[PDB]
Amino acid sequence: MLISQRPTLSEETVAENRSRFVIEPLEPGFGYTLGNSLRRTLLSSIPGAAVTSIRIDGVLHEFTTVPGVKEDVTDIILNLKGLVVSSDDDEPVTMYLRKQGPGVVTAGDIVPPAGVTVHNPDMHIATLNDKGKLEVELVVERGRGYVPAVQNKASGAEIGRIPVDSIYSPVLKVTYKVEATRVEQRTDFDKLIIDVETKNSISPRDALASAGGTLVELFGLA
Amino acid sequence: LISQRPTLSEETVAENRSRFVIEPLEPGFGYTLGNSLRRTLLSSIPGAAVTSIRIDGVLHEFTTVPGVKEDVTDIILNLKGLVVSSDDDEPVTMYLRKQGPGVVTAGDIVPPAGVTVHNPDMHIATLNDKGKLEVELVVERGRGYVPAVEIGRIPVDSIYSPVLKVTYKVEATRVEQRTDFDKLIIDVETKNSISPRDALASAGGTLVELFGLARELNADSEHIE
Amino acid sequence: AYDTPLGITNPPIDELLSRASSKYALVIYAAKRARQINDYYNQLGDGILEYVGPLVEPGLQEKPLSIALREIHGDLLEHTEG
Amino acid sequence: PFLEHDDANRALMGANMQRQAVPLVRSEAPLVGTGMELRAAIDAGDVVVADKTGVIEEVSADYITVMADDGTRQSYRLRKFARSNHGTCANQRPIVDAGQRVEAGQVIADGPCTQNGEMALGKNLLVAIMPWEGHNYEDAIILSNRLVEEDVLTSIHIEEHEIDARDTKLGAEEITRDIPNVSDEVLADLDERGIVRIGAEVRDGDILVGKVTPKGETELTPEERLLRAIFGEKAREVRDTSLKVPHGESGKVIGIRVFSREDDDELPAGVNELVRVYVAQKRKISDGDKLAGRHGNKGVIGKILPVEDMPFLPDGTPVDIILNTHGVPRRMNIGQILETHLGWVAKAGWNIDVAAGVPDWASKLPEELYSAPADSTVATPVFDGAQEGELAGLLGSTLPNRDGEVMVDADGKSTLFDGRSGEPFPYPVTVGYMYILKLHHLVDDKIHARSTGPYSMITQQPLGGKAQFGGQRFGEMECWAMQAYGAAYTLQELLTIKSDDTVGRVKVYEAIVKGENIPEPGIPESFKVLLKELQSLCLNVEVLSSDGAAIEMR
Amino acid sequence: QCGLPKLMALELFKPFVMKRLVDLNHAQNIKSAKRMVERQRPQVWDVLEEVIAEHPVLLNRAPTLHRLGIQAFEPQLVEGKAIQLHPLVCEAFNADFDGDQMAVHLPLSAEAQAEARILMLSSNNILSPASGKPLAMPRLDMVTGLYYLTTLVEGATGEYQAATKDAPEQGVYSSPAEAIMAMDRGALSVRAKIKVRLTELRPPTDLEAQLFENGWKPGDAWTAETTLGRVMFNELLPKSYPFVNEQMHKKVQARIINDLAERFPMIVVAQTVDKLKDAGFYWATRSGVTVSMADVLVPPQKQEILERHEAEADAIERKYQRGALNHTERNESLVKIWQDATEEVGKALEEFYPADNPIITIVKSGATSFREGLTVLEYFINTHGARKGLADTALRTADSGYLTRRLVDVSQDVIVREHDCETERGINVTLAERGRDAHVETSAFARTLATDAVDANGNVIIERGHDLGDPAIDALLAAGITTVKVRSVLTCTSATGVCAMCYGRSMATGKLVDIGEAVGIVAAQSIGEPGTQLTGGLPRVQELFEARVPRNKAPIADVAGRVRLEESDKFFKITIVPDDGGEEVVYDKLSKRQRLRVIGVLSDGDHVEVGDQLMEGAADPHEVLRVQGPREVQIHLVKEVQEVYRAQGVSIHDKHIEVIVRQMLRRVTIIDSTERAEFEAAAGRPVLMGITKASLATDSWLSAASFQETTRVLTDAAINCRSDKLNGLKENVIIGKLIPAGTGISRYRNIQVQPTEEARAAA
Ligand SMILES: [Zn+2]
Repeated sequence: MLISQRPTLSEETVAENRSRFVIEPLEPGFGYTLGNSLRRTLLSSIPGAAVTSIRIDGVLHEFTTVPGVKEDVTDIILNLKGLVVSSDDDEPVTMYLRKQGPGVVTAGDIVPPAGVTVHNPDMHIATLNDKGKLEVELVVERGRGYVPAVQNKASGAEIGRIPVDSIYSPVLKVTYKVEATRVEQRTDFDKLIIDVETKNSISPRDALASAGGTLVELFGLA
Repeated sequence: LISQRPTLSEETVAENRSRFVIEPLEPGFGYTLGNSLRRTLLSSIPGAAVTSIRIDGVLHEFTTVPGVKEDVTDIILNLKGLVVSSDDDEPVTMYLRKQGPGVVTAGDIVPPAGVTVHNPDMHIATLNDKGKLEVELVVERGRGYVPAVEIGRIPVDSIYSPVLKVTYKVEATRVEQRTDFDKLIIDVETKNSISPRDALASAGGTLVELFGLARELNADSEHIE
Repeated sequence: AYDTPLGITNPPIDELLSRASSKYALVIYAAKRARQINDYYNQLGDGILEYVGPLVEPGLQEKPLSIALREIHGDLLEHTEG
Repeated sequence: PFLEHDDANRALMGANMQRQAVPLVRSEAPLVGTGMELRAAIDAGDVVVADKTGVIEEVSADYITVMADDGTRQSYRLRKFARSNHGTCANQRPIVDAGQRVEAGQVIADGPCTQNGEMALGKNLLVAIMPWEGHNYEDAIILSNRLVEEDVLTSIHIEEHEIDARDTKLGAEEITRDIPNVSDEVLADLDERGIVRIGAEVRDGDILVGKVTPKGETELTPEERLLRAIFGEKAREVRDTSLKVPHGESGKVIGIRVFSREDDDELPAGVNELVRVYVAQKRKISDGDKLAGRHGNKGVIGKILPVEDMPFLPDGTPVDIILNTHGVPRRMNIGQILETHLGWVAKAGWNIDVAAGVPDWASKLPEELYSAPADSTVATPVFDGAQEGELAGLLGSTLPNRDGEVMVDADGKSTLFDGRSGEPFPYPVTVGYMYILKLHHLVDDKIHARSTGPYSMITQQPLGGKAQFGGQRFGEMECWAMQAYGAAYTLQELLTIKSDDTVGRVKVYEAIVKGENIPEPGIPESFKVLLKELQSLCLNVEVLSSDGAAIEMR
Repeated sequence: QCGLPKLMALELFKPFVMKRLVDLNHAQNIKSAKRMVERQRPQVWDVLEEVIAEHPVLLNRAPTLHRLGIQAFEPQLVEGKAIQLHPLVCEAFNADFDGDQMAVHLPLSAEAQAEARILMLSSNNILSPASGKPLAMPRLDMVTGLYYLTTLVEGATGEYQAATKDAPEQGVYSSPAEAIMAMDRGALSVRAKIKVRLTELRPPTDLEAQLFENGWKPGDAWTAETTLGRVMFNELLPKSYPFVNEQMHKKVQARIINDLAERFPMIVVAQTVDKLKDAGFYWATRSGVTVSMADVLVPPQKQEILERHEAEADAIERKYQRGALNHTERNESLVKIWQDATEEVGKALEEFYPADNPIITIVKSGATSFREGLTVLEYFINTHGARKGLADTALRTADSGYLTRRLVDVSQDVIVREHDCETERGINVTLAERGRDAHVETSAFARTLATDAVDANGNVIIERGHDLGDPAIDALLAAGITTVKVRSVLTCTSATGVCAMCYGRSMATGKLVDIGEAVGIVAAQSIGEPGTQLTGGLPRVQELFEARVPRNKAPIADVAGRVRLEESDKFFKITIVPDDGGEEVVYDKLSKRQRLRVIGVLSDGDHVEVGDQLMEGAADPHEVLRVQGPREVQIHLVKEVQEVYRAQGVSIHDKHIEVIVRQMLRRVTIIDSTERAEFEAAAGRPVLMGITKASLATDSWLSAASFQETTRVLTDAAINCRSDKLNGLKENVIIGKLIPAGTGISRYRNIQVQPTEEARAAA
């Protein structure tokens, strides 16, 4: 009773950052196991696209303020954590941000070097007034997952740089659901649907493709 | 991206029982692919088994079979253990009919061309005095385990997959700087139709092929080494 | 059976207690032998003494106390209580 | 919240633990609270209040100025990363903008544990009340790695170190950069005076301030003098006395305060220079730390799973913390369950969907809570708060997420998917949002280890050095347990070579490094002191041998 | 095993790793190795797991009550700064996970490591050295997990159905693996009533005998009807253990763990408890146990019905006032209403809560009303009493530690010195009374018989000097023998300490006590530890062990005969008419507030024996001494002492108390020219004295000086010019000598280790 019809993976679209994926059909009790097997891979090993360390010329460490700025340095660091960047990179490339006078500093004000791009220029970083001047460069690296601060005592960064927690995870939220139809009514089979969402750094298809390549390369038979 | 070279080791527990270990996996890939492996081995390996059988003399009789010590229920449980590889794909009807007091041990069943029994020493039943027993049994290939669904026709639970029992566990090894690296332990007991090693290759091959559907969306993404 | 012991739990205390009187005698039993083995790996025993063992095939980096336990498990040595 | 439901024991416990919380970097206000938050915060004095109605003229991280209609001009300097009495960072945040028109008594800047004027001693987390594979056992807790990645439970902690240069018996202390025996790398992060430069990262043992004091007649060892001439390093005149970071500590240097004598200043007689270094630490919520709610419930962090393998709702929304069912029957701890459900209500809003009147349970309710948007804050004063009937009603009304699916039923439960197996949990699990706190008990402060270290003067027992390395006490009761096992050697080892044996502990360390057998223990110094105390009392005691008559230690 | 933070294990083994990374050409000299560890260069970690391997460490949590409060573990380097403790040892350490801290000690010498691996190993210490019951037994989640795993649910999904007219039995499965495959699909429920065949499991003892008798199935097949859970459960137990087929409660698991602890080495028990932990936890999660409003809330009928019965108590008072009081009619009636409502609410709540309600499930398995809310005044009253429990709990811990110290102070020198003293002396045990006793487990279990157990029919069952295991108790109960004479430390004639046989089975090992065991201290701890659960409590206990005259004295029969009960308003008078018949014994002074002793009650004309107690209360131990003699005093003190703890549900084996009591009657008063041994080589009478006075009378003066009031002991010792032979273990502790117990005994520390000439040839 080997009802044989290879599984089929067809794309979909719900928004621009996220799009559904449906795979049908395959053996019962396979949906949940295969769905979470990709989810655990998406939420982890999708490469980024993240900022390592930054340097504010006016400050020497993280626990001080900038004349005229409204947010303290430690609070600007927490605002910069919301940066969703993407870079071909392959090496530490530094970005730059210079703002002056009254206004609001956002991610758009950040000048990305050749090969990198900021995917959320509308994000708020800091609010400057008349006496507010903010010059800050940001080192962007490429990795995956979450890496804690790259303390400049393990590396050779000197007193200027201030390491920052990096988060290389283009994927935002992921779920799935199964709808095995006619469980033994005539012939039994299940079909799963995945809801993948990204941070705009990459598309759901590319992420799922990156996860697929990760699992495919992983299942080794020898 | 490049990993840390996880390896695949196998320790043979018995002739048809072996445990495998993968070391080391990145936190926490142990559980990710783990449950998917047990699910693939159990319900994704092709194999032939018995679907339904009919025994002469029992059409409305439910409990007993005259001239045989084993009751109806106990007789079925024996046949369920019958391991036979049939490449015919479609339902083939084998016949087993022995007379006189004796022990019917599968080797008595004449398999049609295309099906091969692998446990000829299997005890199917014991024969009473001057008693004959003609048994007809349907055998069609399948996958996994399909439960049971004409007068005197008895559908039986079908154990399609060669894999009989599979379980997995995870631990932590590889100290270095981070001591939370995953080690995947998987325990598989196989019937003599195929070895535990081959079962893993089939399960692994079907998984990679199945996950090739997400890869084809773009083979340029980074994934891992 | 008792499956298999991991590290410290091997060998079992029950199979070791048959080799000596009480759990306490077992302690001194293996303790002094461990002192003997470690002397052997060094220069032993200074003047007028020569270290013996390991009697059993030592593990990769097995600890001398762990060796004296396996030796007692195999009856490879006898002791006399005072 | 829901004080009328918890037992006095847990309520007392809850109150005590509320004042044990630590200020978080973000400081989120409680989603389900009472009424005192606003009043308690502004009255504490740790929040900036506007004395006179008017408008803001300037808003900067340093200060805030208000141009009152009266014409007066008031300004407020903000505490920025000010160390509290127990190392807790107190940082004030401005909550107003330039053109804002503020009334008298209003809140201008948030304190350490305040948000928008009301106390914020903790964070609102997604909770699931199911036992999870033994990792949340008894009172243990499991957290999502999100709490580390998103710095939700991260709190800054500042430490103060101090050193002094005074006149001594044979010389005057001098705090200078040059250290006797050191490499140029260890002094690489020191300034020209010898104090650690601002913004420098300091590991355990690194030098903060280089102080040097006069040493008497050298009378050095010949084996050392020979190497002196060989390598041409002149045996310096005085000894080394540098201030290093305590063992197990680390962080960045915030500020340095230097009080000199040439600069007149005012120091105790003999003191020439006085400098203090302030070191700060950004503490991620780590496994082992102690969390607790407002109802007395407390427990350590037993594990922190990656967000991937975590019971998650159908949305894919992982839960933040998994709490086992601590409350055994009769023990109850009912108040906790109530705020958990209300937490989900306040997070998702509600709408009674009034049709042909309002349900009988809402009759006692005042209009205002009928409709509420998502993420709304609620206040249920202690004795006069929400009631059981009104709760279940709010449970019925729950605005779906994106796509309109529902995540929680009228029972406050949801079918969670095990993030590891991928399969759902067979039964619906209670989920919600509970306001938990981070308590002062921290792993970094409570972990101690010691191989060798300083020893007291009077009693030669291992003394907890002011840097660290304090030894553990093997009390009288532990000795009883050791005697119970019959482990005579382990007991003797603890009370001798591991403590009072002057020549024993050194020969043991020596024997360990060489790999030799551990020598036989000697006489514990405590006993020798005992005999001396007796003799001083005119008690002639003699340690008689079996055939050696009298003996003395010496 | 135990989880050890890498940083903690590093600094702890710093000298060790220093040598290893110098042996390996990583660092060239010691100084180079020190900085390599201090700066935590990543090259040391690999070296650390080697030095740590098979190197045991000791874990301890204050306060230390019993010896199990310190155990050895295998150190595993774990990420983080916390210590990972095994969930089964929590019971022993009494370790909450609400911020509790534990200490780590690194045994160094070869002897120390040997003592940790052998004596103090975690897996070797499973049974409580006080009651013999298991402590590593699963608890809390593990119980509910296994309770849910093995529970049988009628009408389950894959429930078995008998073969109908046109279909066979549908609940049968080929093997347990099939049921697993059926479970994965929506076919089989873990808690169904299916019947399956088993090949590698053991059938019940009674059922198999029918199916076999030729021999228990090693690979033989057999079918029984169970639940897949119960099948998966028995797979955890040893392959040699017969099937159980029951929904597992704490007691069942307690009953099972005990049973299998007697018949298997602890390694088998250690692994079996570990497997139960995994299953219990695993199924505890799938158990669906969660709390919510609908789980707690309120039975609305309760609040309504409570106001109903409250009206009956108010109007009854109205009827009481007029003239319908009828004296005691009210008190009884009000009680009937209050208990009728109290009993009616239990049903209104128990029947209203589902059988599988999460709160009820936790209660049934054995792992373990503000719902409406209280107004302002209601909460104030509740605080008045709640604060008394916290303050009263502060006094429970102080005195229990002050009692445990005196207990240890008097019994520490008691150790086993020889295998057998060969004395016929023994003490009788009541052993059952049904015609099984309630307290046979504390006084009869783990004893040795001084005389054979003879049945009236002439068949001898259980020979003298037997271990008296629970199977022996049943075998004894089979023949219906009421009493049994048993060896005891009260009767041991050992010149020094006690002997193994008289003491009996070690509660921890389950076998005969080892010669070196220091039982006195174990006894003190076994008694002091439960002192925290005393409410007829801690003061009563100290009254007994200190030998003080009872708070409210009670008289004992000075002779045998009849009794004349006389009633006088001033006092009760009890006259005893002896059966001699000689001079009558008068007990004139008696307070009516002391009541009478119970048999009915002691009435006029009843018979009284030589040691009977006449009135309720506590008999003067010094009184019963001169009447019944020393041996009967010790039986009395153990009787009263055990009755206190038993009142609190504390299981202490009598031998522990006996060890303490033995030390009270060890001396005699010299009326004309102290210990007993001096008299054998001038009349003296047996003396009873408290533990504090007895301890101060020890032969060691610096031992007694350390106990209480050092001045008097020092002054009296200096004048007498006493000399301490360093005989006890406290002395050796102070001076740093090897205590004369355990590995300190001469016979154990003088062992010679020489390899057999045959082994040296193999090389
Ligand atoms: Zn005896």
